[PDB]
Amino acid sequence: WDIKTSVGTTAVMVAAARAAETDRPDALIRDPYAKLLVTNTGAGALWEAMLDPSMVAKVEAIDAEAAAMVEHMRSYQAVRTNFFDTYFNNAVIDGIRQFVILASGLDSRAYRLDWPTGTTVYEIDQPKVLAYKSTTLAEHGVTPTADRREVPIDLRQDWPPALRSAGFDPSARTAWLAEGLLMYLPATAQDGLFTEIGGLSAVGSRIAVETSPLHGDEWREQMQLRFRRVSDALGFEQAVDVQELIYHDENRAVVADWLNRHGWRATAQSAPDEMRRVGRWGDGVPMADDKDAFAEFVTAHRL
Repeated sequence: WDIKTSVGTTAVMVAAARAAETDRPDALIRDPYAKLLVTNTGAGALWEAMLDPSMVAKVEAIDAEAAAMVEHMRSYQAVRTNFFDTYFNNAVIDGIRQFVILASGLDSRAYRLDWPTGTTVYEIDQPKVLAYKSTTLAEHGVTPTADRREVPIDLRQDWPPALRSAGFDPSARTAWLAEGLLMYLPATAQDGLFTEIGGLSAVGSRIAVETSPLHGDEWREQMQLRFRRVSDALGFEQAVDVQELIYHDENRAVVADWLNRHGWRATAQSAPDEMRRVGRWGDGVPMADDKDAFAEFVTAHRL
């Protein structure tokens, strides 16, 4: 692969999760391109084997608790993807034609969703990662289903100027997306992010965001010990590496509250409520009754 960053590993682990849901007869979501994106890394073999539905029983024989986290991730990623897909579909139906995916990673929406002509989808993320995604797909004969414009820059760097020279039109309504991002930014970087987003946002722009959970790093500690127990058990040569939330005990604005104080109307749907509505929630997970252990999904329109 030769992408060895943390965005790299996480990108692979969540794509692995989507691929595993995808091959199922009643998939909650289907990403035809996850499996390919993972394979061509070389570094996902392990996630593939752990998350494969046909392995449920071998995994369970190892540890019933890790068994439940493996399940929880499969379900979580499916439900997350489902939610944001729905959000992107509603923007479309309500007439929105400009779309920015932040830290786009190996997200493949620009290629798999159905977009009306005249739609533009800007992808912002790291040079290498974007190159990797588009070369791979390009080569397997996969073409965007929208006018996909790469903005190759680090999210913690000066990205507004490069979004604009990619053609972004700050006066069209925009549907912004930030999945798998906030837990990993320091808190001021969060405020800076929404400030920069607000400034580029025309009346009626929407934003969807996964938020960082208060107790999110306790739960990271568990994925680690569990997932390590499982690949040790599975004979996988190479140590699991779950991205740490290093800024976890920095003082963080509550995201809806913050948007509502800055020109948006926002709502939070907590991940557990969302997983419950679609029937994918296990009371048998660890930290089940730590509401604060899980992200919220936050939606807002620009006033």
